[PDB]
Amino acid sequence: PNFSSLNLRETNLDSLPLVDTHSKRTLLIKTVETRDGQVINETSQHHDDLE
Amino acid sequence: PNFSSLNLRETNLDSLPLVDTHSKRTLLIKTVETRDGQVINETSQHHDDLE
Amino acid sequence: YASSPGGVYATRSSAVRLRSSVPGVRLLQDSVDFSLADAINTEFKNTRTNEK
Amino acid sequence: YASSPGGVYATRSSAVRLRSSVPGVRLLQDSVDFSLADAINTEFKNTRTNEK
Amino acid sequence: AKQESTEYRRQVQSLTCEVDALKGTNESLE
Amino acid sequence: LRRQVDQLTNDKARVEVERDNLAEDIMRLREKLQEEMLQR
Amino acid sequence: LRRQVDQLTNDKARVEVERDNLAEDIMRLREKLQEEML
Amino acid sequence: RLQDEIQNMKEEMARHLREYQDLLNVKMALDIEIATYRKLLEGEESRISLPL
Amino acid sequence: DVDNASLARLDLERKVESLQEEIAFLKKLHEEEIQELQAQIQEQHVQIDVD
Amino acid sequence: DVDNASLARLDLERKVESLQEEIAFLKKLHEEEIQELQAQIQEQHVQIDVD
Repeated sequence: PNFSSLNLRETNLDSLPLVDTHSKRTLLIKTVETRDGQVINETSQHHDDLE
Repeated sequence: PNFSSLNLRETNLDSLPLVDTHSKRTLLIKTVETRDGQVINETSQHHDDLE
Repeated sequence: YASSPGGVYATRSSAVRLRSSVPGVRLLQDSVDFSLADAINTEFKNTRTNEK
Repeated sequence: YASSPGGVYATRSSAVRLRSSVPGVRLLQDSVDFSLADAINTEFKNTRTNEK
Repeated sequence: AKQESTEYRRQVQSLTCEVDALKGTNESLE
Repeated sequence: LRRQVDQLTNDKARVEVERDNLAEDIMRLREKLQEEMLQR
Repeated sequence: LRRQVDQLTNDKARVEVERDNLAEDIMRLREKLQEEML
Repeated sequence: RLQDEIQNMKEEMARHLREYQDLLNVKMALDIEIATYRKLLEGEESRISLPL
Repeated sequence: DVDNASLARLDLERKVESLQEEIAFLKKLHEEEIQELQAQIQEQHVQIDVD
Repeated sequence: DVDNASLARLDLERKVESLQEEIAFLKKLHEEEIQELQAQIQEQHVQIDVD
């Protein structure tokens, strides 16, 4: 009876790294470059950071 | 084997790629209403809609 | 005589699922424990170890 | 001895033709018949049958 | 290979409009 | 659940960077049209 | 997984088709502002 | 890309057709092995005056 | 469709995390399935055969 | 980067899609490996009267 080899596993306690809370920090730097008031560029830098 | 004991659970595997559930999804609708090349209105409507 | 109905109706419903164009359905994927199944796998090891 | 309690089978549902895009973040299912495990639930019990 | 064939399609479409505009500038000088 | 939360994350922050470039186009065609309107 | 594989198979084919159509549909809206300023 | 997803679902349907017929071959194996253990058992009825 | 697709790149970091613990539950399932095959081999044979 | 970011999504998703059809294929083939075990249990029918 050397059981705990089963042990009906241990498909595990699963503190695994499957996280996004770990938050998905959507730093949306919407750089609206206007000239005179007209939009010339919108450099929308989505830094899509997973903390 | 005496088959068991069991750890099958999602200790940080749940806490999934779920962000809240919400990507901190800061939808900044910066409506730059320009006329004749000049800004006439700059309505920066934030939504923080869940994702 | 045990005429007893061991089969209970596991009641399903599916009323007609309208235009779910509302996007607000967050994802969650939370499963499975079920540590009672690994306790039952350990009770099958224990019941074999008693049978031994 | 009656099959399909309550008369049940998977009757066709078909709704309004909602064209949602769905980006399809899969739960993969490593239990697409993990079945080797349920033949093994029968062998976690054939192991009990031989010992008995 | 389909994604590369889609990026070179954007380079094609951008460079077509750029040289069509330089040709349209030479016809405007003409 | 992951695919549903992910599709809501994508549709959210899509509109965040869509909007800010679409506010720049709608200014870039206006700068032209407003300076032409002053002369006109 | 295949739901998101079918998502690019819309996305890619759509951005390629919308590029080569709106090139003429918006170029033929700048050509008419050139008519108004010449 | 929908013929990939659909013909992969028709592969796994076509696999489940052969695997359900493998489960019928496990049944039909037990039907003939019960029958041919009966072809042992006329000789085991002979073997102690015994299992008919 | 790129802001969607680049948030979708961060979805695979979460889905590959989730599927790596699914493949860990499927590996634990193979280890339980091998213990069950050894139980089934002992369970089908201790009655002493045909007699 | 619509094409690149959604193709970086797909080149991983097609690998997991193919590997999950290959796991289904390996498991509808492992049905035949358990059928060679069930064939051993079917052949054990076989032997003589004990004591």
